[PDB]
Amino acid sequence: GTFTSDYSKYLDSRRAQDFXQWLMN
Repeated sequence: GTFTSDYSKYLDSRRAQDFXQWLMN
């Protein structure tokens, strides 16, 4: 299956959001 690979992409998405949020604040 692709669960772990897809979860890694989700972790990238969280990091992108955390970076976004930090830049704004």
